[PDB]
Amino acid sequence: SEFNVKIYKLSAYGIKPNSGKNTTPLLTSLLKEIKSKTSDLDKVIIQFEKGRYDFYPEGAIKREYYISNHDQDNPKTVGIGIEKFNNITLIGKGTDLMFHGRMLPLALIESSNVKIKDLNIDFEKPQITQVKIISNDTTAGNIVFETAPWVKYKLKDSTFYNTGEGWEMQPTSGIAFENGTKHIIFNSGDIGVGTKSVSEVSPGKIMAHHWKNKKLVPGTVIAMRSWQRPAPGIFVHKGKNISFENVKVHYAEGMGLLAQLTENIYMDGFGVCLRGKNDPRYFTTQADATHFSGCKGEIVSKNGLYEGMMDDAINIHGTYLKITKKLDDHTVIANYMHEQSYGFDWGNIRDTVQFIQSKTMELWDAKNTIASIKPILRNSTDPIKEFRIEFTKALDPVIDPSKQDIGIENLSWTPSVVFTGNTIRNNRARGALFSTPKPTLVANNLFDHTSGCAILLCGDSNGWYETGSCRDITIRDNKFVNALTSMYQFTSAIISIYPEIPDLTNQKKYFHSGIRILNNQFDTFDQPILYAKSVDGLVFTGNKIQTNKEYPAFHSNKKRFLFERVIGVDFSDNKVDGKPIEML
Repeated sequence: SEFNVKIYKLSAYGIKPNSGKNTTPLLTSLLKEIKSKTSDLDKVIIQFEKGRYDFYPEGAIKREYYISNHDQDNPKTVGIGIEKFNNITLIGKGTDLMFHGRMLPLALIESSNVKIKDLNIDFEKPQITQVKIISNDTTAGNIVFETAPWVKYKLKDSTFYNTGEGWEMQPTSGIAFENGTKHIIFNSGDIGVGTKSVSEVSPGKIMAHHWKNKKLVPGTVIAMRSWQRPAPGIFVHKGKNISFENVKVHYAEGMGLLAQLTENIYMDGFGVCLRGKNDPRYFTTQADATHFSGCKGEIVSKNGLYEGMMDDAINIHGTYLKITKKLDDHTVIANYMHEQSYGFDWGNIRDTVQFIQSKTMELWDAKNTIASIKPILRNSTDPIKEFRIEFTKALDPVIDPSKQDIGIENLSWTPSVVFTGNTIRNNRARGALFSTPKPTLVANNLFDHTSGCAILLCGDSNGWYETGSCRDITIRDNKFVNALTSMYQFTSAIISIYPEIPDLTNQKKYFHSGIRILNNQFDTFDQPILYAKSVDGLVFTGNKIQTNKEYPAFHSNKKRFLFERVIGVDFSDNKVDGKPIEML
């Protein structure tokens, strides 16, 4: 008021570091009061000190949230709820926010001009279980594994459970890592784990009686997990002008940062990573580091570190609805198709939409405009699965769900992207997924031993229902070091342009266009550099390919360049081991 900013040092308001008390009910009561006073014009700062603050489920808010690309288990146990609260900055000074149990650490809901700064999010007991191979008898298939120090397990009926505060989970798969390098072991990917038929040798030494894998040599560290992903580390819904400066998420039961329906996002020094060379842990998030579902405006993600995640560093995409019924020339019923992306809005009046022929992944050039959109809900308390959309223009009768499978992309909720000077390494699946028609720069990044392919441009309106016909994308001045040591969906080359197209031989229209790959360095042991399916306009120029033998060549695709349904190729000034490689 008489202050430009009101700054609350948290310690002046009964919230101290290293107290080991439950900070949840306190920060919750305090933010509720600061909000009930501060006007929308009013600028607020919440300030944490050097040290550790522990949050537990007790006294947390219970919100029903629908979160793109996550399990829809409700309610969510929310540690810090920033809801309908503007011009607010949470800052720390090497601050460690430590969570317990199954929680959503930080939720930013329907808030504008929120900045989060110099703060670190972690759980004490990750649902991921770290173990070390002690002995592997390849003949008998007996493996003895050592639980890491922080791990509290429980055997019942010869079954290995990992535990924390109010939770107990049996791991079903894992990722294996090289000792030391923390790389993912060559040709491993997702592997089965011996959590069935087990018995305790000695405390934290577990004998797996039926586990056969010649690759899990003594010393191998294994991140045992399930497929569960009920809550991200930071969830952002319907934000405008959101900032993250020097914020690290070290683990969460879900994605590091999941932002949806949010209009501008600025990230300098974001990390989903380990605490350095001394971190005993090999693993970070249970899913994607950073994920942006149906965002718009400008996304800047720069100078970040992403390591050891159970998925990609960044995935930027929309959701295709599937048309289930045409009511008239102007009105359709359209549906959310996937179990992990439903329950949140899809569009607003005046949004630009285009339609897609799901089976051949072909766009109709005829765009439209949403005139009306209302979710269809049989009971008050039902999640959004189904909309009734009205368009301003009338639909060509070729757009009838009873003739073929038809999808809708919202071209209005598409962000532009700057993804520069980041480091991605030692992570499961791909490095980076980009699915946006809007201009996209991917520059001066380091892809250091990603398990799968460095970059994936992929759309699909049949299985995952994730939009992404790309139209404008420069991948320049990057460094790709020994990518693709392991196979995962779509991992055909270091850079894979792989849309999911059920019927490619009958496709007439190219799905992706305007892709530029210039002045990159590829350090590789294998052959595949670029795979490209359904592209019109593909520039590959001034790139440098440097061979090494750090691992054996193995990929089924033995071609540096593999094109399927690709026109518009421009290919000059490229080299392999300093020798020119020309098309002509």
